[PDB]
This record gives sequence, C-alpha cells and structure tokens, in this order.
Amino acid sequence: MRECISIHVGQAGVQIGNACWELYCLEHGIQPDGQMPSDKTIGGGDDSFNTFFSETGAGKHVPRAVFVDLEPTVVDEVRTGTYRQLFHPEQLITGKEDAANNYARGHYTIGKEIVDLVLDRIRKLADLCTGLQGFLIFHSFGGGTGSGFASLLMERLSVDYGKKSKLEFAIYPAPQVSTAVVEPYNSILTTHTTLEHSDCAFMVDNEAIYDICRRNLDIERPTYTNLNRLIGQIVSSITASLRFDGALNVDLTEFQTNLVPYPRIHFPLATYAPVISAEKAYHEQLSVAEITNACFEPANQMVKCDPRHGKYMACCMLYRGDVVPKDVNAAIATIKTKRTIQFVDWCPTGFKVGINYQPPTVVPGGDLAKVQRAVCMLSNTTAIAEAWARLDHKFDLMYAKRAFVHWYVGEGMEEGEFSEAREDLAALEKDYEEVGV
Amino acid sequence: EEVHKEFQSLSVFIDSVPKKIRKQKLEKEMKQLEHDISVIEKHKIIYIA
Amino acid sequence: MREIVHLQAGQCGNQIGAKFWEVISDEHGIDPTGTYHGDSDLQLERINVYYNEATGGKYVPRAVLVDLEPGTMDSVRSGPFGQIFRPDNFVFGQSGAGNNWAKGHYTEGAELVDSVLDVVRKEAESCDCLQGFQLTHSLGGGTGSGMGTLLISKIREEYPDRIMNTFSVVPSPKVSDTVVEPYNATLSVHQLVENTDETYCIDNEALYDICFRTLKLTTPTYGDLNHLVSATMSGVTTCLRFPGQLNADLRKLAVNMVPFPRLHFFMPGFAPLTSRGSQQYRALTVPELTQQMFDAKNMMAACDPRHGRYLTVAAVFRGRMSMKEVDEQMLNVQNKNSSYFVEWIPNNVKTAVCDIPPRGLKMSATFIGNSTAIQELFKRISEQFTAMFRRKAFLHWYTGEGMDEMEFTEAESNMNDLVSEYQQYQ
Amino acid sequence: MREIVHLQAGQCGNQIGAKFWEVISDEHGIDPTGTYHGDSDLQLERINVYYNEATGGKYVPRAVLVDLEPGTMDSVRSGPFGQIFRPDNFVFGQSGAGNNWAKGHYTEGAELVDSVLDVVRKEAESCDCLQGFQLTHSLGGGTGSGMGTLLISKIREEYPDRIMNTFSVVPSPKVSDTVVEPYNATLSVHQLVENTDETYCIDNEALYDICFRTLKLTTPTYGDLNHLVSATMSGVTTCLRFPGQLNADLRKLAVNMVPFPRLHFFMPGFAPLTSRGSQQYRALTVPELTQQMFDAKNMMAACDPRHGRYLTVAAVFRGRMSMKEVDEQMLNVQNKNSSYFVEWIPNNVKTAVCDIPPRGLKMSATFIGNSTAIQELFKRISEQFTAMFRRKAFLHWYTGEGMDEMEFTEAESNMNDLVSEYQQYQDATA
Amino acid sequence: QITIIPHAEWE
Amino acid sequence: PISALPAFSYIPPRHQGPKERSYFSREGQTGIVSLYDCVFKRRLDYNQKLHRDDREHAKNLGLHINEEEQERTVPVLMSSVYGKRINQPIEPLNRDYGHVSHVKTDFYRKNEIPSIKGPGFGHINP
Ligand SMILES: Nc1nc2c(ncn2[C@@H]2O[C@H](COP(=O)(O)OP(=O)(O)OP(=O)(O)O)[C@@H](O)[C@H]2O)c(=O)[nH]1
Ligand SMILES: Nc1nc2c(ncn2[C@@H]2O[C@H](COP(=O)(O)OP(=O)(O)O)[C@@H](O)[C@H]2O)c(=O)[nH]1
Ligand SMILES: Nc1nc2c(ncn2[C@@H]2O[C@H](COP(=O)(O)OP(=O)(O)O)[C@@H](O)[C@H]2O)c(=O)[nH]1
Ligand SMILES: [Mg+2]
Repeated sequence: MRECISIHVGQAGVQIGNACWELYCLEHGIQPDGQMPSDKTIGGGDDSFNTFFSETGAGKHVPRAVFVDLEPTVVDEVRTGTYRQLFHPEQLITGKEDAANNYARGHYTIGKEIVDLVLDRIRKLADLCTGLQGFLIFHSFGGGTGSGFASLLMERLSVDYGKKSKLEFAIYPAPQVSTAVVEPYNSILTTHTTLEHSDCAFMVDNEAIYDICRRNLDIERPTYTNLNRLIGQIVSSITASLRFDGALNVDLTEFQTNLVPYPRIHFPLATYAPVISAEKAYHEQLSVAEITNACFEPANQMVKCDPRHGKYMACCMLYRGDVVPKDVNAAIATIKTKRTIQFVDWCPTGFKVGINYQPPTVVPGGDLAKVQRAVCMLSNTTAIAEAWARLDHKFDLMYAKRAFVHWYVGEGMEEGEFSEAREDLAALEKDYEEVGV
Repeated sequence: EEVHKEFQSLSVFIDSVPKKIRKQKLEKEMKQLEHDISVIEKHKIIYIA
Repeated sequence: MREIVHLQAGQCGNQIGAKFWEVISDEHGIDPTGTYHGDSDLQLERINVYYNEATGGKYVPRAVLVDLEPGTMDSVRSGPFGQIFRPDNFVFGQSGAGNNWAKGHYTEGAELVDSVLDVVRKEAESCDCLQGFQLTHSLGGGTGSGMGTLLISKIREEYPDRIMNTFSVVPSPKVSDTVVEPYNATLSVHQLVENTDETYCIDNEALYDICFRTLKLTTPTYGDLNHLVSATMSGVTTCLRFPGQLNADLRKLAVNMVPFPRLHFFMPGFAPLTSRGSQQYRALTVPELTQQMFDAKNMMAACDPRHGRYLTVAAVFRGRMSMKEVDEQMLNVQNKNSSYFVEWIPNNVKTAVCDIPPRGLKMSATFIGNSTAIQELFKRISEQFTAMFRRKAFLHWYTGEGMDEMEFTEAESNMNDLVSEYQQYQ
Repeated sequence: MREIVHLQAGQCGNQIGAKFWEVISDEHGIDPTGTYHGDSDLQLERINVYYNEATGGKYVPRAVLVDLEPGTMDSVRSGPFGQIFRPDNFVFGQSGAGNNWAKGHYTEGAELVDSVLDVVRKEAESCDCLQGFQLTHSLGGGTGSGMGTLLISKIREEYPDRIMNTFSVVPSPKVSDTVVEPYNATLSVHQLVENTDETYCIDNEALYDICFRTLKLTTPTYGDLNHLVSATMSGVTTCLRFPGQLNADLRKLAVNMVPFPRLHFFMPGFAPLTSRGSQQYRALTVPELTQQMFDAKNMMAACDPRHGRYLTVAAVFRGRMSMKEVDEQMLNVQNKNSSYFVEWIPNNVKTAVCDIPPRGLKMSATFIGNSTAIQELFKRISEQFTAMFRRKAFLHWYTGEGMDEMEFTEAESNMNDLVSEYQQYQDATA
Repeated sequence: QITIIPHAEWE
Repeated sequence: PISALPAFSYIPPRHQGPKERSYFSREGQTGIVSLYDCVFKRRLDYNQKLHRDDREHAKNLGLHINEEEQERTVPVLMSSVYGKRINQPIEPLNRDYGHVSHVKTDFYRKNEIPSIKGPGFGHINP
C-alpha cells in the first residue's frame, strides 16, 4: 500500500521538511500533538494518512521522514519547535561538526561517522512500511553536507534497494545570486552521483521563485518560508494521487515510465498554477484553459531557462480540485494548436494527464489565496542544459587557476575527479544536444 | 560578598609583608560569618537566653 | 559541542579581551557576580561556547590571560567585569620584554610557555568538541608579538585540525609608539603566514579616524577603540551562538575566504557606525548599511580597498530582515563596482543572516573582506625595516639574545615572497 | 566485630594521633566530654570500631599512647580533646632516647615494652573480633623509630593473623632536622619490611609543598599536616565504618594491593584540596576529583611517580554518586597513561565506595598507590647512609648500647636487595 | 531540634 | 578617572526596563537573591538525565522557549515564524475524497467461525 519515505538532508532539507510536514498535517487533520480529533470511529479513512504517517500503540501518528544534519541548531530549532512531540526523537539525527560548504568533507571525512546510523534508521522505516513506493530526498547542491552526505547516502541506497525508486528534490545554484563561492565545485561533483543514482530529480534555483513571488503574489519582501511553502505545495500536488482518489489516479511509476525516454535523461522541470493573491483573485475568473496557459509561460518556470529555446520531450499534467476531462481535452487541443510550443518529432503524443478530486488547501501564514482548482506540470525538455553549460563555464574559470583546490586536497580526494565530472557533464550536455537534433 | 569581593579584588601575586597580613584579616571575618550562618540554618526555632 | 578558547597575550590584547568579555556578558546576561539574570531563555542556550559552568549557576569564561608583567594583570583584575575570570587561568611572569621580540620569543619565553600549555590543555579537554582557538595580541609588543607567535606555533603542532583565529593589532607608520616596531613586526609576520588559518589586521590609527569623523566624539579613549574591535568579534560569532535563517560558523567562512593557504589577512568591518547627531535624520533600512560598509572610510585598517582588487567579501548580517533585498544589494554593488572585484571569481560575496539583533540597535552587520589593498601594508613595513637593518641599528639587543642574523633576511624574503605572489594575483 | 587498635608512638605519632582522634570524633559526633550528640542514626551504628563503651553513655578511644619522654603527654592532655583519653592508656618513661635508635630499641625500650604489651593485651581481649592494629610513628625519632619497631615485632609474634598497618612519617632528604636520621631510617626499614603488611609513607616536605601551592596557606603549622594525615587515615576506613554501594576494608585493599610480600609500601593522596580562592570557580565533580588525585603534585610522598611504573592503584570514594563515571574514568586514565602502568597486571585499579560523605563536604576520594618511584627515596637514604657510615661517624652512641657492627651491614644489604628486586620488577616483560 | 545560643554570643 | 571615563560606552548589567524597553517581553528576576546560597548551598544529589552536574539544563530541562514565542505577539525565531497562526481559523477541511479500504474492512475478519453453529441468542433477524 502506497508509502513514501523522506530523507531530508541539509538545512534546506530540514526547512523544506518543516513546511511540507506542516502542509501534510493540515491537509489530513493532524493536530501538532500527534492525535487527530477523529481517527477511525466516526467514519474514518485509513488509507488517507498512511502514505506519510504511521500509527503507534497509543494511536499517535508518526511522520515517515528522517531529518539529518551535521550541524545541531537547524534540527535543535525543530526539537524545540511546536512539533517537538509530533516528531520522533531518534528520527532527528544531528552531528557535532559540519562540512562547511565542502563536498569532499561531507563525502569522505565526516559523513562516514553517521552514515551507519542514518541507514539503520531508514531500514527501520522500511520495516515499518509494507509496500514502499519511493524515497523523496531533499537537499541542495551548494551546501557541503547537502551535497556530499546526500551523494554518499543515495549511492548507499542504490545498492540497499535496487528497484525502490528515488525522487531527488534539490536546490540548483542560481545563475546570478549566490550564497557561496565554492558551490560550483560541490555541484559539479554532485552531478555524477545525481546522474548515476537517480530516476527523477527536480533541481530548482531560488531566483525563479523570488521573481514569481514578487510579480504574481505582489509581496515586495519575500523570505525563504514562502519558497518552502511553494515547494511543499508542489510536493503535495505530486502526492495528491496517492493521498486522495481521482478520476485518473497516477502512481509514481506511471509518470516515471511516461517522463523518461532514455535512461540518462531524467531531469524534468516542475511548475504550478495558479499563483495569485486574494486581492487580484477577487477579479479574475479561473478556468482550465487559463491555468494551463499560465503553465506554459516561460516567466513562470521554476528554473531560469526558456523552453522556447529548446523542445519539449514529455509533459505530465496533474490536475487537482474541480476540473473536468472535457475542459482538459479542450485545453490540450488549444495547447497543441500553437506554433510557439515545440515538440520532438519522435513524440506526437507527449502528454500524461491525471485528475484528482480534492482541491488544494491553504496554509495559515501562507500566501496563496484559495482556488478551487490547480495543476502541476512536469516537463522534460532540452532547454535545461544551458544552465549546466554556464555552470561548466563558472567551474572552468575556477579550475584554470586551481582556486580553493587546497581545501579539498588536504581533505584527501584525488584531483582528476574534478576533470572527470567536467567530462561527464560535457557528455550529458552532448546527449541533450543529440536529442535536440 | 564585600569581604569576598575584597578577597576577589586582591592581588594574585602577594610578595610584600603588609599584603601578607591583610589577607588574614578578611579570613578571620570570613570564617566568623560562615560559622554564624551555619548554626542559624541548623534549626528554624531559636530558643535563646 | 562547538567551543572557542580565548587566549589573551600582551597589554593590548588583555584590554581588548577584557572589553570583549564585558560585551558578550551583556549579550548573554551575566552580572559581574556571574549569574544569569537574562530575560530570554534564548540568551541561555549556547553559552557553553565561551563560558564554562560552575556550581550554583556560575559561568566562568574560557580565557587564558598571559602577560610577562604582573602590573597590567592588576588593571583588568580591577576592572568592572574583572570578577568573572578564574585566577588559575591567570598565568604571568615577573620581568617584561622591554618591547624586544627576541626576548619574548626566545629568552623570557621558555620559562612561562610551559605553564600556559597546561591551562590551554586544561580548557581543551574540558570541552567535548572544540571548534578552535581565539587569541588577541598586538604585533608591536614584546609578549603578544613575541610569546604570542610562540604559543600559536606549539598549539598547531598539538591541534592541527582546529581553526585558529587572531585579532592581531597591526602598527601604523603615521602614528607610531615603538621604534623597534619594524623589527618585531617583520619577525612576527613570518610566524603568522606559516601557521594561521585566518588573520584580521586592525590599525589603531583608522580606529581613531572613525572616532574623529564617523562618530565625531570629543575624547575617544582606548575604551572606545576596544569596544569597536570587540563588537566585530561578537559579529563574527553571532551566527554560532544564535540561530539564523542562513546559519554559518567560523569554518563556513574559513573555507570560503581562502583560495590559497598563503592568503588569510582580512578586512573586518562594522556596519552601524553613525555619528551622534545623525540618528535624528535617519530611517533604519537595509541599503543604508549596504552603503555604510562599502565606503572605505568605515574600514578599521590603514589601506584603501580602492587601490586593490577585492578577492573575497563577506557580510554577516545580525538582526531580522529578509534575504531578497540583501541579495539585490549584493548583486547591485557587485555589478556597479566591477573593476575592484576580481574577474576569475564571479559571485565574490558570501552572505549569512542571524536573527538575534544586538542590544542598543536593531540592525548590525559585520563585513570581512580579502582585498589586494593589504599588500600596501606589508610593503610599508619593509620600507622601514630595511632602513633599520641596512645600518644594523638596534641590533645588539636582538643579537644579545643569541639569535643569528639569518632570521632577519628570511623574514624579509618570506614577506617579499608573500607580496610578490600577492602581486601576481592582482 | 571488626575493630581497630590505634598505636601511637613518639612525639610525631602522638600529635598526629591526637588530630586523628579529633577528626573521627567529629565524624562520629562525640563531644570532648564523651557523650554522643550527633543527629543521624548511622553516626552511631559502628561506633564500636574506634570507641569502647563506658558507663553513663561514654566512649573512650581505643588507642595506646607511648613515649619515653613524659613531656608530650602533658600537651596531649592539655589539647582540646585531651580529657577524652583514658589515663591508664598513657604509657610514658622518665627519659627519652635523644634521637638514638639503639637507645629506643634495646636499652630503654625493654622496660616499657612490658607495660605496652599489658595494655595492648587488655585492649585486644576487650574486642571480640579484632581486625588489627593501626600504628602512627616517625622513622626519624628515638622511640617511634626505635621501640615502636620492637612493639611491631612482639605484636606480630603475638597475633600473626591480624592486619597491622603503619602510617609512617618518612624523613625527607631536602629538609632534615636530625643527623642520625639515616641511621634510624636504615635500622627501621629493615624491621618494617621484615614484618609489615602495609606501610603508608608520609613526607613532611611533600605536605609542606601542598600547603605552599595547593591550599596557599600563609602560616602552615603542624596542625595542617596532622589534619591532612587524619583525613587520609579516616578515608582509609570510611568504607569499613559505613555502608556503601561497594563495601571494602583493610584486608580488601591489602590482599588486592600486595602481589608479593616484600612490596607493601604505599603513597597516599587526598582528592578535594582547593584553596579558598579556588572554591568560588569550581564545578565539584568526579572528573575534577580524578584529575586532582591523579596529578603528581597532589601526592603526599616525596617521589614523582612519572619516573616509575604504577604497579597498583586503589581509590576509595566517599559520598553519594553513580559508578559509571568512576569506571569509565579509571578505564580512560588507564588508557592514556599506558606507559606508567605495568603490562603484566591488567586492571591495575581497584575501587571501593562508601555512601556517607565526610563532615562539611559532599564528595571525597582517597588514593592509595603502589608505584615504582618509591624506591628512589630508599636509594637516597642509602646514599646518605653509606656516605656517613664509610667514615665510621656517629657510631659510638650506638656501640655503647651493646650491639655489634654487622647489624648495619645486614640492614644495608637487606634494603639493597629490596631496591634490587624492586628495580627488577620495574624491568619486566609480559 | 532547637538552636540554643548564649546571650553574649547573640549580642 | 573622569578623562579616562569613556566617550560613548553606556552599557549597564544586562537587564531591561519595561516590556516596551526590550526587544522581548516578560521581565523577571534572576532567580537568586543571595550569592552565598548560590555558592555554598549546592546539591547533594546527582540527576541521572544529565551527564554533568554543571550542565544542568543541557537537555532543555525547565526551559520554555516555545511557550515564550507563543506568548509574545511576534515570532522572533524565524523558524517559529513558519508555524505561528495555525490557531486562527481556516477553511473547513474537505474530507469526502479520500481512499478507504472496503476490501480489508469487510472481506477480512478475525474469528468466531459462524457457519458451524448458530445457537446464538438474538440474531439472524434481518
Ligand atoms: N529553497 C531553500 N533553499 C535553502 C534553504 N536553506 C538553505 N538553502 C540553500 O542551501 C544552500 C546551502 O546548503 P544548506 O542547506 O544551507 O547547508 P547544508 O546543506 O547543511 O550544507 P553546509 O552548508 O555545508 O552545512 C544555500 O545556498 C541555500 O541556497 C531553504 O530553507 N529553502
Ligand atoms: N587598540 C588598542 N591598542 C592598544 C591598547 N593598549 C595598548 N595598545 C597597543 O599595544 C602596543 C603596546 O603593546 P605591548 O604592551 O608592548 O604588548 P606586550 O609587549 O605583548 O605586552 C601599543 O603600540 C599600543 O598601540 C588598547 O586598549 N587598544
Ligand atoms: N608531619 C609531622 N611531623 C612531625 C610532627 N611532630 C614531629 N614531627 C617529626 O618527628 C620528627 C622527630 O621525632 P621524635 O620526636 O624524635 O620521635 P620520638 O623520638 O619517637 O619521640 C621530626 O623530624 C619531625 O619532622 C607533626 O605534627 N607532623
Ligand atoms: Mg548546513
């Protein structure tokens, strides 16, 4: 029975877990204590809250997540937060010292101390689950822990569970704004493991949610919590088919099959619609055609790239709320009758439509006004590789003069892994070019 | 406190003889006051003559 | 769990360290008695980075105070917050160095170093996981520029992995109070470059310059100079003690500011330094601080960054804001003053935000930058030192300690090599 | 049930015994009159190990105070706890020995040993089940170094099975107040090694160093030294006196402490010694207690243990506490200082626990060590003795008392053989 | 279970 | 001295005035009124939860930071920001669309072997 396990690693992973688990608990009715006000007894939906929560002997519901950080305070704030008794104590795992923005430190020196502890914890959650669907793993490329420890942990999980699918959600370094100067090295070195040990990954850059939140939602002063809320809503849109019934329910394996044409091409881009504030939502009627047209606007992409500069390979629509398949068909005909939207010649039919019933909810302290229908789009296209190209340019300008190499070398890795990963990314960009041909 | 703060204000290296005597004067008071507070905490009832 | 040991050498560093221990006591809520009278319990969560615990809720500092003269010891012993320190940590000699580096480093050095290792050890095993060492001294004294270079030499052999940071005070040629100052400094800079992860250069003349013009105070004493240094040290570690949106530590920056192991001299800055009458015509906003540390007049040392290229830049913000505009102001200043940044490193600026603001002002930021302007500071010392050494003036004092003349040439050669490779990186 | 008989010899032994009886009377809540005014029931449960019952609810110390000079008895009787001792327990001659071991041991000792044996036999047949004898003297005296060893010989003949321990004050080479001190030392050490189950060596120079630096007292009188020795002597037997989590006694420590009968010399130590300045800045914990008892400066003897190898170590803890910090801390202090412990004995550390804290404090610890460094002081006594003896100096005072010339030779041979086997046990392969 | 102090001591 | 008196240093002991004169609220005492009681009247017991008696509140013992954030009108801790106003009322939860396991709740039972014997009291009257 459908169950998914969270492996949130890094400060980004922990904060995303904060947002997401708040969203799940208010989606299902969980109080912060761990007792819903009405479980089973009066009606009661057993299948509703066992994709994420598990029942205990005292009738409390435990999240199916693992919070891992090599620094204490980011998880200590959760241990002292309002969900202290909601979370499991041994689930929250901390370290005394961190990688300090070093992939090498997070991969070879400090990760091996607690890798056994996190893998035994994950084995316990896998014991708890009966039919496991996949692991949602949240991290960033820039942070040393969130790169090195994430890479080592998922390369352990690959041999631990050969078939059990892994969904990698990660923060992509932004083209212009940056919070570190050693992040290109860590991203380049992470990309090898993210290529060889992933089935589907959702690298996102902060600048896109910044500009979208400013333009559509009218908040002049955005913070990280709004981005985390949007990411959590995207994940809830993904998992709505597992949580709640629909006319065309879509399992994770369904879009895994219908999003990946070739094994090396598993880097889709996700988008959500609609994102409007209440004051403007007063005036504008919302329908399927308008929201699905909002999906295809390049200004609403969560990754800084123009799909008009590339070609769509596959597209997965996840409609949610009060939507009707006739309107989906009308919208898809309207979309297909556009010259600006391009598709590869080996995909005349490039759409995976799924439909749910329950509308998305709104989170207290949130930003989005309530909208009775919503949609998520997962587009596999070739316009993403230019971000890898500019990251390669930044890495090359770093690596010509051997800057910051001494930190990694004194840690103790071998230097040609840098050039090896550069070659691998050049090959990946070449493969994307071949598909673009 | 003022005796001990004076004891605390005291020089760490004490080479001179008039230093060496003024250390003791506080300790004579220090032992006395500690003795008095010790015995009054022994019981709450004070039957005295 | 994450601890810092705060060494204390020389008359300058002792008064600077005394001021620092007062300031952070006024951030965590410690009376001169030593009890926690704090209001927020957030003030008492991470106090064990700087303080050790004692019976009855007593907090003792993790500071080892050393000086070759017991007289300056009594001064801090008579200070306002002089009562918190442990007298066992008070280790001192009997005869001073007379501002002679070789006397400190060699002659009067061997006897008292052994005592200070034991306490430095004793604090080290007290903490379960020690992040690294903190030491304050002046590069113009006999102990701190002397002994102090000897202490860091031994502890790097004994704790190699641990980070050592030094708030070393750098002499100015414009206002000089020592004439053998080039001799002791040139024999000190060689010690820092071979063993130091990060160094901060601080000049008293620019600290006077800020008080004269940025603050316009009528009589800046040495107490005002020390607090301005002290607030920077609290601005370094504010993200370690208190949580913030983008947490960081001393190692988060340490890897981020060092492109090559030779370059570890930085430009500390404090953002909210405004004159007294300016507060009336003011409206506290984030870009105001952004304009405030990116002028060279706010710099606390004696070199203009407009004469060099900024290699790496950090601005650690302390207080509650949001990150969107501070990235814009990061991006705005990077595109505007592109010439003064290096081309081979895009995104030269690393930012961190801690939520807890300082007492007395909502908004505070600490700027730590590595620029090519620091090469104008070593060159000016060699201009003086070679004038001394060409005539062999003031040599019999150092030669009286038994050391050779070869040490002078290598120290100049190392600093000449340092500024040569520092010039090729421009 | 398990009684201790306190033998008290010489001026030094008399003073330290007076201090020790004062301290244990403080612990058991006994006034200078003789009545019990303590509060807790456990303060009077095993009082009969040092105290004999007397009518009117009185308790008399179970000690025998012997001296050839009547002068020190007047001071003892004039002390604060002076009238607590039974007058019949005082055995004094009319003239002393004048620091002459031969006069103490042979000529003038013979008349008074009969009286001492009479009172000791009465005292021994008082108690039903006697654990043994605990003696206090100095090897540099005339009586304690002299007739005290003769009493040890007679008692070891009389009661072979009972445990006897000597808290012996050993002279220092640096600070010396007698010239025939090496003569008395070499003529005594032979007796102690021939019949002694355990010796605790205390040195006044080391005690003075403790007074100088650890406690920082400006005018350290001999009362300070006697108080410290009293604290050590109490801490030895606190476990026997009071219940604990892991009880022990004199035989518990001695059987565990003596691998071979020739090695019974031990250095003592007391943990909670801090200056009044140091009391303010301290976190009183078992970690700091272990650090303080394992630093070699706190040692009560005149030998640095870092030049030898610790054969065996025992720690008796006083006060309420949890064993795990002790077991892990003895384990890690075994682990770091691996060079200073012998390899042919695993788990060189033996621990005992008593719940009742000392009065006026919450935690305390007493350390008893057998280490290789103690042979240094013996070899220095030999270096002094041979240098004085080679010129045949100061021997007429002894030779007028009727002994031969070969007793010095055999005592020197005995102590040379002892330090030889001590060094060969130092140099041993597993 | 009562403290007793002399008058001179109390003064 | 008066000249050695500083030029701008005005820092008292870290105590604030009224709640208006604070970044925070809820002013209270130190909790200790005599440092003689502080230094001397230490505790004979050892608490087993803490490994060091000096580290009295190392595991958040008797500290109510969450309670103080809910008391104060604004979340100072920025992670306390993300969940504060859940107590305010939100759109009633929609429940009718969620899976329920009819197969397990009907097909699968525990015991009671009904087919063999039917002598029960008050049954099979539909
Ligand atoms: N979207 C989002 N990104 C975050 C968040 N927190 C951190 N990040 C990103 O993560 C990157 C650094 O990684 P962190 O998660 O902060 O730290 P880490 O993963 O523990 O790795 P280290 O920095 O070495 O300790 C930064 O560049 C941020 O862009 C968050 O809450 N939301
Ligand atoms: N910033 C600052 N510098 C100081 C202070 N006190 C002394 N100094 C500097 O310290 C230098 C003298 O140091 P010195 O006492 O010889 O150091 P020592 O030999 O190591 O003890 C002088 O050049 C002063 O400029 C102070 O309070 N603040
Ligand atoms: N530690 C200590 N040693 C003492 C004390 N009184 C005397 N001594 C030592 O005893 C030695 C003299 O012993 P002595 O009186 O000749 O012993 P006696 O001949 O048996 O009476 C001196 O060397 C002193 O150091 C004391 O109170 N404490
Ligand atoms: Mg991190």
